[PDB]
Amino acid sequence: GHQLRLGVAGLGRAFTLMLPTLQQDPRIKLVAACDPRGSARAQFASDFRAPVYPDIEGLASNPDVEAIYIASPHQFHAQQARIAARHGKHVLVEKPMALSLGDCDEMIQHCRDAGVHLIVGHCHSFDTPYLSAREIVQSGELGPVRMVHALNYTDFLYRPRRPEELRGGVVFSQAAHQVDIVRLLVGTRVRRVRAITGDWDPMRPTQGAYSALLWFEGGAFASISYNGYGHFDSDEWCDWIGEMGGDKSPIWHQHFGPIVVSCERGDIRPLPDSVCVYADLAKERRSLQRPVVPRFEVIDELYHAVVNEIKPLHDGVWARATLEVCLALLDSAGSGKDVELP
Amino acid sequence: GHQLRLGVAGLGRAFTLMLPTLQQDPRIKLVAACDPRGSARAQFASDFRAPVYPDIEGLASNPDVEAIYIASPHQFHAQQARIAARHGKHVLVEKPMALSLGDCDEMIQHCRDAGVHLIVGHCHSFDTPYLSAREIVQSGELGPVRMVHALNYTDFLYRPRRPEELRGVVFSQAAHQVDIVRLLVGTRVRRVRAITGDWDPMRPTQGAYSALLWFEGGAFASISYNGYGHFDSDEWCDWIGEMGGDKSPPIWHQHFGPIVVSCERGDIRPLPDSVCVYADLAKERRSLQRPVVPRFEVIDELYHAVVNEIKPLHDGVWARATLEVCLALLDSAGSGKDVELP
Repeated sequence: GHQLRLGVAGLGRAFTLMLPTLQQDPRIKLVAACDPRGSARAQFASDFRAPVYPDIEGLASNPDVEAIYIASPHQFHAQQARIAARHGKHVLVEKPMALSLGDCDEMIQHCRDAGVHLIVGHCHSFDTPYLSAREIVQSGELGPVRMVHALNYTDFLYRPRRPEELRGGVVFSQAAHQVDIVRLLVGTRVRRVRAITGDWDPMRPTQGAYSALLWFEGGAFASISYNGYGHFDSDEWCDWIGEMGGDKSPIWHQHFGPIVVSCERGDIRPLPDSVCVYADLAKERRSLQRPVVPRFEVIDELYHAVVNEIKPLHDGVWARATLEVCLALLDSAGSGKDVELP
Repeated sequence: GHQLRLGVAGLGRAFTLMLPTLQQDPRIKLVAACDPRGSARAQFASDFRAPVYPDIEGLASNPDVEAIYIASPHQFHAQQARIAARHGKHVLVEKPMALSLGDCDEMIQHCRDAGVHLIVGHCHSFDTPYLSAREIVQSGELGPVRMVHALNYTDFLYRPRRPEELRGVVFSQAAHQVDIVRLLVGTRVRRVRAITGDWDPMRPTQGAYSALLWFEGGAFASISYNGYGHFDSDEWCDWIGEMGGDKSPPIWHQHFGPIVVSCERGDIRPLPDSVCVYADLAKERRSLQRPVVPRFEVIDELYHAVVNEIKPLHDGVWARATLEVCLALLDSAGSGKDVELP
């Protein structure tokens, strides 16, 4: 009702990254969890004094639950969503939505049939610096976007796996964030993608880096780069604030690396603690407000979806489009060809 | 001999940018100039008490001249080189060498026939931070290069034209960038794919681009450039300018924007005042020595070419290869297709 009664499916990393949000936002009440391993069930039931269950069917059958946060691994998203929706519970799914586009269509459809909302999980595109810059672009103040430059040098490939674990892989975890932000900011449709991947650690044999070109409806283009072999660290170019808002010399907004938005009449630079605008007149650090609850913008989007029926932006149709770009990206780097999108 | 007796053809901007170098390097003696405009002839003859001439044929006919610095506009490079070489004078040509590849072949040939050196002019790839990082790559210390990321946000499109200027980001700006990536990666460019932007109707040229570059051996590079002068990337080079000046109230090395070199075992970041190395063990700011003479590395390359017969790196064969990439770049952005390079 006033307080949103929320179930959590899958008590892993995604969940522990989200947990400070769920604890601190007074709109949220955590009522019920499920997870296959009892060690974790015993752990949630302890801390929250709340019914835990082996599976989704247990969690969705509880009538106190209003919505479920699906934080399990992706091969399980489509199945878990279908179930939640069957039992009429709204769905916030961590990224990526799913593995395949068919999976996504099924998800969007099952959620329509139940008349419940489908919002895709935490995504860096929810972060308010980017939300703020989207507003500048919409306001027309600087004309349309013509070019976007995005890069991010992380150590994602060599982060110790956490106890809660449960099993996100540069293109499916990291590229989704990036693509998502560029889509948010430009605000038109991706028409063509061309990408190169790098894979140069034999010990750790995955695609740990890429560079890509992205073509947009209306003539803007974007260049996106990512490296996760953890040498150079691009936070240095974001006022030394971390992905989760901490200081790296009272925390700040979440962000996902240096991004420069080139519009007709100026450049926009989103920071965790401001938005820099470079224009024909002057150059400005436009102030932002310290977030009182981390990732509150995810909860706003859910809370206004459920309580006030306001269409959420990061919906299933949206999340799906990102997946498409990520698939196209991976396909382009795999063949040696451009990929055109419908 | 001991002191290199140098002629200058074309007393424009290229020349005035080079002038502090030529005055201050004790190896260099300025003996003679030519230029079509008397106002400039009168000006050089005054300051340097030296014979000036209407054209190249005047300058090259003077037997005191050992070598000529060709700083005229490019449509004049090939004809001027042929002339200097006919009269057996070595040739330092400002960038771009020429506008055509046929022009370049003629130039390389005319200089071979005369048995004189052909070095291409000031190019940012001569700058010692980049030279120093090339050495790290050669030393094998970090394995081969796997990825290069290069960007540069300038105001090149809206720089007042200077008095001297004998009055365009691909042949001036992209050459610098391509050149550095070629220096650092150290193999051959095999494929290029590029997008240009052109979004100011007042100033209708290609003022920005992003490109992918494929290399022999599997490294890839991403290069971005924007010259509509809003954001200023010097912010990401310790606030030092292109010509080594400080831009945040004794100068430093020349440079051409943020560059990150990704090798197998670590990242290399050339700065105007150091080279940062990020490796598996630690991360280091490796110190460099202040330049006592700006662009001394250009003079080293010339002086050791003429006096001691040491093969120069930025030779005619080399400069030419860059042009190829620049042509490929422009071609790719013009059609919508990859360009493969012999």
